[PDB]
Amino acid sequence: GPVAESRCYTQIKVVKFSYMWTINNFSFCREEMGEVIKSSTFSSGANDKLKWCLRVNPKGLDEESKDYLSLYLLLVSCPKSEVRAKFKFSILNAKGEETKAMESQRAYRFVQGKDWGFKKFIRRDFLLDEANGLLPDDKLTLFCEVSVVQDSVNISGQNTMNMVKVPECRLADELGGLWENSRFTDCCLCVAGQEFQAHKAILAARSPVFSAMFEHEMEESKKNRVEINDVEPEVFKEMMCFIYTGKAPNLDKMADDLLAAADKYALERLKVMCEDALCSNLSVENAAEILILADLHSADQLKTQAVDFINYHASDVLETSGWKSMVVSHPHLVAEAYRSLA
Amino acid sequence: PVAESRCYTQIKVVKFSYMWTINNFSFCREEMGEVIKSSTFSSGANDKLKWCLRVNPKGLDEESKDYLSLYLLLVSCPKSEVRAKFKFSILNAKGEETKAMESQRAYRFVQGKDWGFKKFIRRDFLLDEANGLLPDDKLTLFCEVSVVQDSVNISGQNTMNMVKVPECRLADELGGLWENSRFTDCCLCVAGQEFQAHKAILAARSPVFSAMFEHEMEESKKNRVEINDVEPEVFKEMMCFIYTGKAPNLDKMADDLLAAADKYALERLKVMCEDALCSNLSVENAAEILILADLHSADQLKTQAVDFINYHASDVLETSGWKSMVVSHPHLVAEAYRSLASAQ
Amino acid sequence: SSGPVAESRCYTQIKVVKFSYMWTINNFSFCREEMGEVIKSSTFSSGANDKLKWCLRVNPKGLDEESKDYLSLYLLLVSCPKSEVRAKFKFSIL
Amino acid sequence: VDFINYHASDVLETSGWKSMVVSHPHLVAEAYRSLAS
Repeated sequence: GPVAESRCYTQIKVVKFSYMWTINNFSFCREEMGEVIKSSTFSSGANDKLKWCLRVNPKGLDEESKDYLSLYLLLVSCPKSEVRAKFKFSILNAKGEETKAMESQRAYRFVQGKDWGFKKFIRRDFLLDEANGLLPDDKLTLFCEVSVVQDSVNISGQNTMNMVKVPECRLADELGGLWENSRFTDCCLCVAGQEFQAHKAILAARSPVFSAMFEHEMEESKKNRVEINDVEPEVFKEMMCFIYTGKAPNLDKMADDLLAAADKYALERLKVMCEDALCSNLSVENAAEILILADLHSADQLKTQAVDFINYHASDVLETSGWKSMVVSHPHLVAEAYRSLA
Repeated sequence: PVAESRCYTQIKVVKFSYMWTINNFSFCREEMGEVIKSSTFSSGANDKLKWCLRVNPKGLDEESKDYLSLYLLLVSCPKSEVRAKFKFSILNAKGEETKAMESQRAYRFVQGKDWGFKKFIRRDFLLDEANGLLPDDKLTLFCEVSVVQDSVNISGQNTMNMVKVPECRLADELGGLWENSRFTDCCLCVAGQEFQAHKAILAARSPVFSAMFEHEMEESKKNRVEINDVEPEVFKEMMCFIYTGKAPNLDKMADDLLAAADKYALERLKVMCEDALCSNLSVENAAEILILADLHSADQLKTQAVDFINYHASDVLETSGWKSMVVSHPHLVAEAYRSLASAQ
Repeated sequence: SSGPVAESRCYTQIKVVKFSYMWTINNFSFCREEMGEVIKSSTFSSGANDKLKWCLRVNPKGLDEESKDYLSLYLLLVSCPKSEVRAKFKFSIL
Repeated sequence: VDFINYHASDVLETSGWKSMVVSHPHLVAEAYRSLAS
């Protein structure tokens, strides 16, 4: 009989706030299918750093909602946690009365960026009728009543943890103190003539290839000077403030060469997040470039995801000149993708 | 009126475990529901969310008088819910799980809430020497948890693909300079014994050390310094915190590691040690913990110890520790009297 | 002169922060506080905001002669930042 | 002791209370016991 009970009486902590959104001249939106008009971010006040926003598509979506208005709640930001809220939508008529009130049957789970809403919230034709009084002076006033269930436990039998307020994992900030001040390094690198100073311990620790050049045949004769003459310095600076601080801010802007740098020195972890970054920038017009880069440098996750994307979207990739050039010059990449599609 | 998401959600499942042994189980002798709790264990990545395990040696009440109830209790979290799923098993002498017991669905946790299995196993059947579940009368239990986070596809074009980042092992790589010892630069010394360690990480992570290395030492004696104020069995833990960024063997030896940390201003280890002492508070030694927390300039520990003494002045007053703190350290007593006066 | 009802110009919308607190009186038959003597709880708070701090309060034998043989339970607001709360409450015995 | 229990708000600043803290601990402890309880 596998079961599990709590031994603590079920207690709940509900925070029930609301929000009133007014849209001026709603019938002037140019009302194109798939459009979105997001509200300004709102919060209860006791939110605990948690921001919502409604979202209206004045024309519906796909097929069944073409003559409907869809209203979705959206959790814009939250401190990396799941939120369990109970939302209600309604429209205030000219007489200040809730008319189209329909709630959410149970509490629905929200996480940052996830939007819960009701498709076909209201018939657009009925909404625009002037006999209903729903648009006084063509002004749509939406009303939302959120209810953030939290399911806390609060008992008198001691507070155990009480107030901890422990510091967050700031192990990057201290590491980031060895680089700008540069704090008396030991060995000198070189990126195509320019001069940079950097250590040996962290490099050897986080990149085995660095350890194999530095320990083998150089520590006796050429210990001070090595020339890394194959990468541009503008991305080497990002590479060795990733090796040091453990995060790369300016990665998604220039992720094309960070993959090359990471795979050259076999930093597998840096290779995988960079592959993730490239995979998120996939498009039909450049899926060939991402796949070729993922094949030349022996990537696997990016290769698999690019092959799957091209398999799904072979309808229009075939027309692009990049695909024809790679097909004419390097046949063997086409054969495994063809085999996968088989 | 059924809401729909119109988005793609990744069902992320973070999994971890913590093997745990209780010493001399057959002689614990805590009956009628008296709990025997463990020491808090984190979930590897994200140490701001600490778990724990709980046991009742004899199942309370008449219905479970013969079994051994088992429970998993969350201790701290950043005011949010977790959705763990847990499995309990016993490792025999060979280390193979025998009495596996499964949870059929993900359970929802919050700070202080404890889910687990009542009537987990019969103690008499487990005490049977034929089964061999007690080598050296030890009781080893393995707890396997699986936290479900359910992130939503990283907002971007298309929807997403699968397999996210594999939780980069930054901490261990930083640590990897100590056990293998990986060609250091300067030589320490702990009461004659020889240790090897770097300078960059020390200066980065401990301001008192940073002020030590540059002023008057880097010119003449840069290689060698002799440290004659701490014992090596805890020096190993400080110098597996500075490198690996976490202290496993913390709740056992938190008494002198606080003194060492406050001497060299290691704030983060100081606060975790303060949490460890605060969770080990008892009436028989609150005076000693308060004396250590004032001498070594702890703040949170003085506040929590004074509050604990305010609640439990019924029996703390009888303890010899209270007489010692009254005779030897008056101004802490005066500060406690102001804490009570502010509360009263 | 005159003075009818004052308008608000805004729609009426309210917040409700509903939490709970479970309080256990161990060995309640041995507490033995006589007539008119209180037993105050430990300070508790909501969680949304800790500005407001509450604490229950029992008189094991009811105060005043009307409540001679009754349990009198009260909710008390220990500390607030110089402002007036409008809380609702309900007690019950498990 | 009762007077100090009611009026511990301002006695703490006075030099006399500090004199008892440095010189007579057990009186401070007894006052604490009375205010507790």
